Amino acid sequence: DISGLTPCKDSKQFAKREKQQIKKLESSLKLYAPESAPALALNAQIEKTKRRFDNYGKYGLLCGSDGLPHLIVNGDQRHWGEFITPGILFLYIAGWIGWVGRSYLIAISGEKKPAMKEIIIDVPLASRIIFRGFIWPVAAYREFLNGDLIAK
Amino acid sequence: SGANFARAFTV
Amino acid sequence: PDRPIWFPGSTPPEWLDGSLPGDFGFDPLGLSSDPDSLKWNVQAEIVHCRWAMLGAAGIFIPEFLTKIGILNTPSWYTAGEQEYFTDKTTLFVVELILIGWAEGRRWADIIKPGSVNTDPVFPNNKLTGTDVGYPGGLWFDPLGWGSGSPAKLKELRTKEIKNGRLAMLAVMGAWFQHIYTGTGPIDNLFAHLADPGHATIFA
Amino acid sequence: KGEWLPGLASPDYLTGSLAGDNGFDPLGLAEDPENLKWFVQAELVHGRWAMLGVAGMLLPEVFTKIGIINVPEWYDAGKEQYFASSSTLFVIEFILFHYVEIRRWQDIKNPGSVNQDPIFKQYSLPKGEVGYPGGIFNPLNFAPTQEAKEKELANGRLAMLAFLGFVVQHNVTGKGPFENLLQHLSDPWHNTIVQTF
Amino acid sequence: MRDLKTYLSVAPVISTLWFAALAGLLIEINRLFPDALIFPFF
Ligand code: CLA
Ligand SMILES: CC(/C=C/C=C(C)/C=C/[C@@]12O[C@]1(C)C[C@@H](O)CC2(C)C)=C\C=C\C=C(C)\C=C\C=C(C)\C=C\[C@@]12O[C@]1(C)C[C@@H](O)CC2(C)C
Ligand SMILES: CC(=C/C=C\C=C(C)\C=C\C=C(C)\C=C\[C@@]12O[C@]1(C)C[C@@H](O)CC2(C)C)/C=C/C=C(C)/C=C/[C@@]12O[C@]1(C)C[C@@H](O)CC2(C)C
Repeated sequence: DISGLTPCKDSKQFAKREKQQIKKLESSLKLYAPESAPALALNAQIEKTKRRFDNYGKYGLLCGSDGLPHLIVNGDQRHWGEFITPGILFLYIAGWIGWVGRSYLIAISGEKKPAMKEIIIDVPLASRIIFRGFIWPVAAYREFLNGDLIAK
Repeated sequence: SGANFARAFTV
Repeated sequence: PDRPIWFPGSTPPEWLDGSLPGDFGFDPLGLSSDPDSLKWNVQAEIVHCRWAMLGAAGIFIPEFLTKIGILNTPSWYTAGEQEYFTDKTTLFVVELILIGWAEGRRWADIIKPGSVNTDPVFPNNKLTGTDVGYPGGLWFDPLGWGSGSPAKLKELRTKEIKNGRLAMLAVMGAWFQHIYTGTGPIDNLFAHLADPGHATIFA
Repeated sequence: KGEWLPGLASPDYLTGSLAGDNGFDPLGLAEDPENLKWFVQAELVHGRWAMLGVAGMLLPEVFTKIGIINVPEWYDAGKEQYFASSSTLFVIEFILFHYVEIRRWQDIKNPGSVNQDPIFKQYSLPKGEVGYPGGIFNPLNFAPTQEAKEKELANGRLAMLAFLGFVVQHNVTGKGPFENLLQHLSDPWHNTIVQTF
Repeated sequence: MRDLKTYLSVAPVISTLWFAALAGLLIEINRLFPDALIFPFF
């Protein structure tokens, strides 16, 4: 489809790899008794492998010539969830962390010896500050417009 | 020996 | 000052003066050295006393009645499993909301002692109690026995606290007896009373 | 005025002068006065839109259920065919909304500056507060008392909640809102959120 | 009790509790959702 790739629900190397893995597991399964705990563990492993392959096929990925899925970070609308959808999420969480830390530092800048508050964290003020990062984009944008983000 | 191995996979 | 203590001949800790109801100077681990810790522990103990007391009553009355032929209520351990008119999650959610409102009111009273004594809907009602953990008022003190002399109040609070402690111990004992042995508590009591020699935990 | 949570102290910057003030700001967004003014205008316009939106997506469904008119649901309105293509309507809306919103933004930035009519110079708007233009926008000339402002704000907040509930409860269950209410009224204990999905 | 809380507020102990809780959350998420290479919710 894109860059000479094959849809993952149509390629044959995917099925061949699945068969190889299943046979490799079943070779070890035969050794033990069918009712024994290792048999149950190996059956669970086989079920997990089958579910993973089915999910990968149903999710609309694209295997390559050799048989493995390929990620597309290009920006096509059919792969929103491949890179772009997770990435934004990360930024959100990441921003949270940063924002919170910055706030805490300012919250201890007033006192005469902030080093004691840096090496021994206090829990009440930190817990007050932690949940303010849930709306970090709005506060950050307002501070940028006001001009309090950058020192002078 | 089977029970010892199963102790890890109880859940 | 010279009240009886848990360990006769020993010295009670300095932060247990003896004014609190149901005090015996029992705190070897020093878990209530700070004042706010003392207040929170007092409130938690009172609430635990009340809840465990209700639980002990509601466990040991129907089971003893079912030992007789008067009732047919099932065992307390299997009550959750038996079917009802709705799935358990809906009942849990409704109970969560209804108890959450009251718990929020009580927590607001704990943080600010005199701020939730007025009925928000109809402001003619009020709660006359003037102590944290003792709401007073017509809703919770209809007979008026709560108000009285400080000595009688202290005595009544001591009785309530001791009954609550005994109830907690009884509830935990019933739970452990059911899991360890696997039979109703009254059955264990009768088996022990029939043969006090061999019918013990050792068995 | 009132308190949104008994036993909690209100923030200092919220002094109860603003309409509909209950001291609800746990996350402390409105610390700077400029942010407070911007968010006040936002809470006005955002919500003045939502009330109309909620009424428009609810009342036709009730009227259709009781049977006077046959109208598609609020979801399927976009899939229906109209007299003109959606693109031209979108362009017309974009241009008109650009004009009106730039006028409003200029008014907010510099109060009492865009009252004069650009075409007919004689007409103008009487001076007033930002966010409540009055004048020609008030043909019946109702009294702009504080009680009316508080009523409007409360209705707007309820509209916010109604719209969010509508959208999410359609997302989880494809059935419409009024039909969802009727299904719940059929048997409350077996048709709540917990019982079904 | 004051100094016990103060010691439990020190940097290494708070850090190890926080990291243990985060690792537990990640482990439980990975157990509930076995494996995933893309975000299929949307
Ligand atoms: C507390 C928050 C915090 C914040 C907001 C920043 C911010 C920044 N860092 Mg700094 N940094 C931090 C902590 C922080 N740092 C720590 C702890 C270290 C030592 C490991 C560094 C070492 C460092 C380096 C070596 C560099 C930066 C650079 C940068 C800048 C670019 C972003 C980036 O590259 O990140 C880089 C981030 C890291 C390598 C790791 C940060 C992750 C930490 C552990 C998270 C903060 C957690 C903290 C303990 C929370 C406590 C609060 C709580 C008590 C409430 C940006 C201004 C880069 C630069 O200079 O850009 C101009 C760069 O070269 N930082
Ligand atoms: C405007 C709006 C909806 C508008 C809808 C419109 C126009 C709909 C129009 C249509 O339907 C029609 C008519 C017909 C259909 O054919 C087409 C469409 C297009 C579908 C919703 C806003 C919805 C807005 C919502 C839900 C906002 C919620 C905000 C909350 C809860 C904030 C809370 C806090 O900020 C405080 C207050 C203080 C802080 O300290 C703490 C936190 C918690 C951060
Ligand atoms: C609240 C409580 C406590 C129990 C039990 C509570 C117990 C055992 C608490 C023990 C505490 C101890 C020993 C503390 C000791 C010390 O802290 C001191 C005091 C001082 C320090 O210096 C030293 C140390 C040692 C640290 C129990 C509540 C039980 C309830 C509501 C039961 C309800 C139900 O039964 C019903 C009605 C009907 C059933 O169908 C369902 C269930 C749900 C089963």
